[PDB]
Order: sequence, then C-alpha cells, then structure tokens
Amino acid sequence: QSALTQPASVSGSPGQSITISCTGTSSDVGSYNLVSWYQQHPGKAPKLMIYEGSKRPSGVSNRFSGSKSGNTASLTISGLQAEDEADYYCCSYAGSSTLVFGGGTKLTVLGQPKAAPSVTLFPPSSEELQANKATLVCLISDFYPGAVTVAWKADSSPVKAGVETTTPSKQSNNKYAASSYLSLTPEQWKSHRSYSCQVTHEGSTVEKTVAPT
Amino acid sequence: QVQLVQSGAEVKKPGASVKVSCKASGYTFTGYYMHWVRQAPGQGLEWMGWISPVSGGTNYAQKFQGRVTMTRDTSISTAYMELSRLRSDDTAVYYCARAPLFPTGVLAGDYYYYGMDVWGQGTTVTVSSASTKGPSVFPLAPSGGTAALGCLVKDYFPEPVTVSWNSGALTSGVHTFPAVLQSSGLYSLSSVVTVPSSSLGTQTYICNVNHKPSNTKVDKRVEP
Repeated sequence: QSALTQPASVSGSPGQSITISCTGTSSDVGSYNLVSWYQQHPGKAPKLMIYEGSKRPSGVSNRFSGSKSGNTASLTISGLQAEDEADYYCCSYAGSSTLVFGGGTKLTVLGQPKAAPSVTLFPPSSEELQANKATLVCLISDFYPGAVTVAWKADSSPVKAGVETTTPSKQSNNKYAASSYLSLTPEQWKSHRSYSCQVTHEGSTVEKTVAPT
Repeated sequence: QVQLVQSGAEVKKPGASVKVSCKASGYTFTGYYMHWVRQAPGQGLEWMGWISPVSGGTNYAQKFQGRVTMTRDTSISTAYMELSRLRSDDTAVYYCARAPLFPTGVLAGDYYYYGMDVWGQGTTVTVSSASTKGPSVFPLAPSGGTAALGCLVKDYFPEPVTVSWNSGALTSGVHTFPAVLQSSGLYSLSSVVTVPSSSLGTQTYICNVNHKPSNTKVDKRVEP
C-alpha cells in the first residue's frame, strides 16, 4: 500500500510534551500492532525508538511512548530536551509482505535564538577572468532559523539566469549556512557598474555589492 | 560488537546497475530479515524490500519490481542489493537494517518484532550523466579589523573534494561550504577564512584542494 501520513513539522518548548501522528489505512496501522518509530539525526542512520506500537527497546528514554487510535499511531515525547530535535519516521507492516514508512516529521525544539545571516560577496578573480569565465560568490553563514532566499541584481536589474543556490546546511554551531553563485561572461561583468547579492531571512534582507575596479 | 558494515560510495551513469553489500558482525545472521531502505537527498525514508537469509526468498515494493535483486551469502554473513537500469532519481543513501524473523523462540531474546534496531552506516549512490572532471581553483582575494579571503573550487565531478589551509596549520576562522550542484551536472564549492586584516601584508594563505577521483591536487596562494 501507500505512504503513511505524518505532519511535516511539529514544535514545542523545552520541558513540554509533544505528540507526532501517523495515519495509515485499515489494512496496515488499523489491522496490525506492528508500528515502529525512528529518530534520525543529521547524517546518522535512523535509531529505533518504539516497536510494536508502544514498546521501547532497552536503553531508550522512557520519555518516549507509543499509542494508537483507529488508523492513526502516535509518538508522544514528554519533557522535551534540545537533543530530541530530529526527524521522526513511523513505519508499519503494510500487509502483502511489505513495510511502509511515513513521510517523516521534523521536530524543532523552540528557544534557540534567532540570528541574521552574515553575507560575504566575492567578485570574479583576475585569474578566472583571464581564463574567459566569471563567477560571483555569495557566502551566507550564521543564520537561524535555517531558511533564506537569495536574489541577484545587475545594477538594479533582477537576474535569474546563471544563478545556482544551495539548500541551507547546519553548521557545527547549530546555525545554518548556504551559498549562491552567479555565472557571467566577462563581458557581462565588465559592463554593469555593479552586481548585488541580496539575502532575505525572516523578512529582513542583507545586501552586498561588488563592482569592476 | 553488533554491527552492519556496508560497502563504499558509488558513482554510476544512467542505465548502469549498482551492487551494494552489507556484512553483519556479532549476531546470528540467519535469525533476522535483512531490510533495504533508501533516502534521497533531503527526502524521507523509503522501504525497498527484504530478504530472508534462511531461504533467500525476498519481497520488494511494487515500484522496484524487475529492477532490484536481493541475494545473500550466509557463509560470510553478507547481504547484497543490486539495482539495475539506474536513473537519476535513484541517487540516494542506501541502508540495510535487520529485523527478527520470529516474534519469539526457545532462545530468550529481544525479539523487536518488525522493529529495525541495527542499521548499516549507509552507502551513497550517485547517478549522473556527468563525467569525471577535476576542479579549477581560483583565489578569492581579500579587499571592521578582520578580512575574509577564500578559494573557489569550480566545476568538478564527482564528490568529494577536501580543502585545508596551509597544509593543516590553519583551522581558526575556516568555513568550507557544502558544494552546489549546477545544472551542468558539475559541482562547485567555496572555502572562506576570516583573518585579522593586519596579518594580510605579512602572512601567507594557501588553500589545499584535493580531488582524488581526478588526481587533482592544487595549493592556491591567495594574496591581496
């Protein structure tokens, strides 16, 4: 059968309980007591937290519990701690000798302070220009929460072509980082008075400008 | 020392096939299903199928039918997963994980029935029409009391690239960014150092770029 349905995200504050839901159909979640739950931290393999709906593997915090009502299983986490921040997946035997995962839920634990991004913008190097190519590099770091939009401008004119932008990635200090690159002919670069990288984070924008000189 | 150890990262062209292996250590191989689960970049977990080590029987999600071949070799406690006619959306991390064949038995045991309690470390599989290519390395020259300089590692395939500064001597203020994947199929990354602007006229900064798949190793001096 098809994927199980989970909320895209849930959040709570340190010390609270939160509950994550997992809706299937009558022929899987509703027919078997075989739901398992997984916690996945960035770059790690999933970790089994609950199996058979409500049992915990040995060594797994009793703050984690499982339950079910009709076709919807639930993971409840009590006394939220910062390390509980992760993606959570439910999984069920689906019948037909098949298992199926839910789409996963990102659990964010609030209270982590907001931080505007630092933006550094580099013009194309004289080395690259002397090989008849041109790249602008906009580096974006130290922002939280981890979503930014990057727009580019030539003088004051929006620029969509030749823009490549990464998704944000957690850095070791738990803030986020991203980068954006604008490819240009050297002609295009030498002909406008300036280029700008504008980064928007939470409705506020930081802008850096460079100029052929 | 209970563990699953998977084979190393793979890079394949569309239409090829890939064979991932998974060696079990520290437990009775023949007592557990071996499940295979994959995860595309940024995406959720997706169950692929299971193999029984006792019989070699297997089942798999209907969308992998005729494309996935799971086998095992019980004498070396090793499971194998082969995905053929690869396509770019098969790019993902592939995991194996065990679950028990039985919900109980005469041996006492955990019997975490339908719970996947031990996982391999994952195998990265990259499917792309791009061809191996080393990067061009360009200096990003420095222009309140601190300055930023860096290196642009431009247009390479495949991952990974490693960057250090001054042969390892310099880590303070270094930020190496994750690569962007361009529409051309090639990657680009940047590494930036924040440095006291006073040191600029006196100390040297050299980024060391190493791209093993192309034999490219470059030490680029970055000056004012």
